[PDB]
Amino acid sequence: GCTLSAEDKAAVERSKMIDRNLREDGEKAAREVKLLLLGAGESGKNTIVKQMKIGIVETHFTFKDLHFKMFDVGAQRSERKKWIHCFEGVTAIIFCVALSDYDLVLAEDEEMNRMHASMKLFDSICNNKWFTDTSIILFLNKKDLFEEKIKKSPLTICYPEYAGSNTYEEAAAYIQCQFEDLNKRKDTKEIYTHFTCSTDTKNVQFVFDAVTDVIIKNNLKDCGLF
Amino acid sequence: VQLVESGGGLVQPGGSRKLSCSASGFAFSSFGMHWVRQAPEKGLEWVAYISSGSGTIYYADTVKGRFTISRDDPKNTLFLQMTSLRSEDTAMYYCVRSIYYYGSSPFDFWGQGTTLTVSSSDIVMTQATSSVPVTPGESVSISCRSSKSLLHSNGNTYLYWFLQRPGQSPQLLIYRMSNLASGVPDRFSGSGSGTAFTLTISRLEAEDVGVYYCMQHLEYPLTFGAGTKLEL
Amino acid sequence: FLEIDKKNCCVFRDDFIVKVLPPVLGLEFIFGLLGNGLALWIFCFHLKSWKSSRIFLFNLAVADFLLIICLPFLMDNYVRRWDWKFGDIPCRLMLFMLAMNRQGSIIFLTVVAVDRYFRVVHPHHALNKISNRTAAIISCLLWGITIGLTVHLLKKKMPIQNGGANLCSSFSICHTFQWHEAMFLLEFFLPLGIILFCSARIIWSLRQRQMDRHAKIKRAITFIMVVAIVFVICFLPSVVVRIRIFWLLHTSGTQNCEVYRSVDLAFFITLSFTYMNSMLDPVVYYFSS
Amino acid sequence: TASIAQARKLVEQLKMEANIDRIKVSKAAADLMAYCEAHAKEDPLLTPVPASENPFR
Amino acid sequence: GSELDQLRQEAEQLKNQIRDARKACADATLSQITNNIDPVGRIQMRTRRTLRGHLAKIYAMHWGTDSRLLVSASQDGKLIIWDSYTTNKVHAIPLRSSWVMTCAYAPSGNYVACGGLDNICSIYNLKTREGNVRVSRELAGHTGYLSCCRFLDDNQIVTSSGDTTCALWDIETGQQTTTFTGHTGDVMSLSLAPDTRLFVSGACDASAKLWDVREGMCRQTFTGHESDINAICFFPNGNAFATGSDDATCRLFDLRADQELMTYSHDNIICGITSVSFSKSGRLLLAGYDDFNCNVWDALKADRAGVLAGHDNRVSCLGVTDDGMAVATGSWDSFLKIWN
Ligand SMILES: Cc1c(C(=O)N[C@H](C)COc2ccccc2)cnc2c(-c3ccc(C(C)C)cc3)cnn12
Ligand SMILES: CC(C)CCC[C@@H](C)[C@H]1CC[C@H]2[C@@H]3CC=C4C[C@@H](O)CC[C@]4(C)[C@H]3CC[C@]12C
Ligand SMILES: O=C(O)c1cccnc1
Repeated sequence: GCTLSAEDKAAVERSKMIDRNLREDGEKAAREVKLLLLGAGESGKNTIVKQMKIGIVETHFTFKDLHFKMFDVGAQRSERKKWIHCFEGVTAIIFCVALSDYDLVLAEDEEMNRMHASMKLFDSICNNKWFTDTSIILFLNKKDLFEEKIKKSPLTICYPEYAGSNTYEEAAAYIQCQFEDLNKRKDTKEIYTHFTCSTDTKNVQFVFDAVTDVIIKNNLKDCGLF
Repeated sequence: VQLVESGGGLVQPGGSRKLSCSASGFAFSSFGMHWVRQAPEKGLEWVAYISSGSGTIYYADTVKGRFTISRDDPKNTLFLQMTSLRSEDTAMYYCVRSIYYYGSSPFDFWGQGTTLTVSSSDIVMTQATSSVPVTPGESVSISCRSSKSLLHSNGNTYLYWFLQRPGQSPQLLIYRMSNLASGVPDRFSGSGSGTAFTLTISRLEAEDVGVYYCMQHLEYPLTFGAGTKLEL
Repeated sequence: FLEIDKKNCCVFRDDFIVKVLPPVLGLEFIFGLLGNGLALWIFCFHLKSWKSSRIFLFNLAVADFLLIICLPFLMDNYVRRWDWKFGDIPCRLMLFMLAMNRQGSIIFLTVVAVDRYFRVVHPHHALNKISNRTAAIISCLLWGITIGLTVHLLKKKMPIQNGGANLCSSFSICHTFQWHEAMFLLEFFLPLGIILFCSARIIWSLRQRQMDRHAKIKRAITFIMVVAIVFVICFLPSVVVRIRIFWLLHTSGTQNCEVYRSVDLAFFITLSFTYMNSMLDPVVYYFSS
Repeated sequence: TASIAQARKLVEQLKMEANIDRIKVSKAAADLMAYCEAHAKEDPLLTPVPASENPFR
Repeated sequence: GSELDQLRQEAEQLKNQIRDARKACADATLSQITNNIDPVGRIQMRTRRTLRGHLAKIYAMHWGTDSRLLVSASQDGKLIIWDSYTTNKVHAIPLRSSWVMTCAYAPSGNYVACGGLDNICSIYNLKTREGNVRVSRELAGHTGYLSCCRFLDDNQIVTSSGDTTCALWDIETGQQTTTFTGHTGDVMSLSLAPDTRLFVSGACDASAKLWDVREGMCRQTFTGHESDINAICFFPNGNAFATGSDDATCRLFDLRADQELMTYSHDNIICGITSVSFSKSGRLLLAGYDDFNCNVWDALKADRAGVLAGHDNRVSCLGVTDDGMAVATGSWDSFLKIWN
């Protein structure tokens, strides 16, 4: 405040006000949970958004006084390796997949079916170099129609190396095991699974529980105790 | 964009007053604000300044401790509170906005001001000229001289020129003796160095008659020059 | 043995302190010295994080390094049976540093155990995201309440004649009420009541949530019981003996000093446990985590 | 049947691209040298400016 | 079918003829001719200013044309205008889409531009009578993330998107005037000629193209890399440019002779470049690697002449003033640094 003139000491005050605003607006974006939502297209993403409803697509909701912001990127159709590192600090990845489509094969390639496509995409997004400490909340959808679809035609078509009694609760357990057997970290990553079919207030509670567990762990490793 | 002042009027010798200006059309919360007084048939002089954020307040040595500046930011209003009064306080008060960052132009919009009648070290900036008779169509020059150099180490020299037409409020013409304000014709120009500065008009219209003032802004208080008048 | 410094205090100089205290303090000095120097070096050169919870362990690593350098003078004090050759002024620092780095380690040994409690049972709170400029102010105030209750050890002509020698000791079996003794007991009974509550609720509320199936969070439950296990191993044995001193002073007045002849000796061994913390503090807080 | 249209577009682009004139590489290298040498006295970074007039000192 | 095969064969034989024509015009290399001149000494550059205040990863920056002001953009959701000489903040503009990837400063100082991963390019007006900065225009019409935007003049702007397309926009009306197509993969960067009549683009298909602003057609193509083209920039003479790939290699390409001039690479570098710039005299090529630090190359002998190692994370953006006074680098640790 000695060399400066009278029109160089108001610029400093202006800069200080700018700094105050930047710092005060950056304590609001660290008090909210950022979730990244992924799926296989017509795999229940829209209905899961509808159930817990209040380029890139945005959603914002609240439950038990905790601001969730949820990013959907299903309309991009770009090269995934050129923008996937933007979502590096997300709290969790919500992976919605329907298990009422094991028989229905993909339209593009008549040889293979949609469950295999979902498994490939899960393997690709679960072992990426940017997501080695990010948890995956896995939703299994449309289990109503699965009950009537399994009895008419078994799931051996989708899983040739299977041997079972072709019942609902087994088959669901086998599919859950098959999806969590794709994980290759096992020490810095945990997969949460859930069964849902147009049910209310259960999905949000499950998401809240998984988020609370992730937050507790991330807090425990900032003091070394973990 | 507009500012409207209100609060003036005849006052008793010993008393108080409160003048308020309402500013509509811009972002009042990021604009420093000055008051500027002008005596009847004298030059216009400076009073006080309050900054953005209401942090820094500057007064004149004539009114220090007798005037108070305040700012109601949510409702976009500026107040001046006048405590003790004497005969030499009668004037017209104007409220000027000014925003300071690298490359701005303080003293842009001058307001309109309210009358005020009361019953009954520093730089020296001089305009030895008193009046310049002149006919339209020819160039005119006006001179201003300081008491110490206005050129800082950084190279920016803080000389301001501006014009008051008869019956209106003044409007910035030139800032830092070289830069031209936004909304004035390129006929006007300014130059000089050190302590001697000159303003020039190339083509003279019949709308340029008025009075011209040169001011310095090196350090508070800001000292205004005298009145140099032009006739037709 | 009834001498008068300014009160009616028995003073004993037993021919047993020499054979036991010097070696014990030598081990508690040669190990805590580098044990805390290495920690205080890594905390300022090779650590580039400076979160709001590692500026609460730095204070604990500086409040126990200062109670290591102040040991050898008191070591010499015992090897010569309460003989001070270092004059007056050092005899008022070597009782102020010891009594201000021992209160100032229990304060930063309890802030960590409230930090963790908020980090576990109340996740996404407002206090788990404080800035490291409002976590250094609280450090500068905890360093200011440590000093304010300890400066009276500087405003007292400390060295007293013992007939033949000169003794430098803040602790002595006197008969008038003091503030150093109440502050000896209150620096234990309160932090215990905080640490036990916090370390029990962390363990319970990390267990009704079925979170204790991972192999890295079943390890973090041992190091929460260990921390509360080596706090009663260290600070308790020297509090029961002071309670015994209080009871012996109440039952019988300071009229026959022979009664104390044993207990006082015991105290100056039990108090020697307090300095062992500053030796094994960086091993259960910094390296084993 | 738009594959033939796309191929026609591509071959027309190739027709256009093969209708330019080229110079030897040595002339380009010489022009680079000339521009680098005739301006060596104007950039502070290459020839470090004295610390008495640079504004960032 | 038959027409498809015959036209593919025709394209292949055009490729062969063009390769023969390019080979026939090669007789000397840049190294052989430059073997005569003498090297510049090792360059020692010291961090003068440090610019702090961003709370997240910085993705782009641009220098003003007065070489005193600069603008920076980060995933924080803010766009900041600095003052290099004094380290002050002039303006701080909020954003609607926090997923920003570019920024640009107008060559007259009135407007700025921002955009990315939201399909929209926004034009902000800095000099208003109302005292603040407000969105002047909002251009939409792409179907992919914006990866570069450069002001052509005060009322035109050229953008490149992630749907294999560049586009020229008139800011007043708001509608595309010309559309440049021909790239196969995502287009990652573009750079403008000194006379603003041509520009070059570099895409994710390991090829670069020289467009034409007026007639709106491709003129010439440059291949040779093996991965993405993350950054590109013209030589100050306007008759060459430098490409920065993702396989830890930079190259110098020539316009008048469609050839590879010279390659910048070392065996100790296995990580790809993210930013490329020249020097006012065209003697130093500054390259921003993702091994946490920058590099300086003597751009006439292809030998390193200094290292600007002062950053804690990946280096993303880098730029040199209009008079060679300084050089500013930004990085993913949310810091900007000025070297002389
Ligand atoms: C006697 C005494 C003294 C004392 O110093 N006595 C002199 C040594 C001399 O000792 C005596 C003995 C008997 C008679 C006269 C003096 C200090 N503190 C206490 C306490 C106390 C107990 C707990 C707590 C809380 C748990 C944190 C606080 C204070 C209770 N008594 N008490
Ligand atoms: C992370 C934040 C919440 C930590 C705040 C610390 C507060 C809540 C607690 C932690 C431990 C406490 C201290 C523990 C022991 C003593 C010594 C005693 O003779 C006086 C009180 C005093 C000095 C306590 C004051 C309050 C205290 C400092
Ligand atoms: O720790 C103390 O304050 C102490 C230790 C021994 C003797 N006197 C005082």
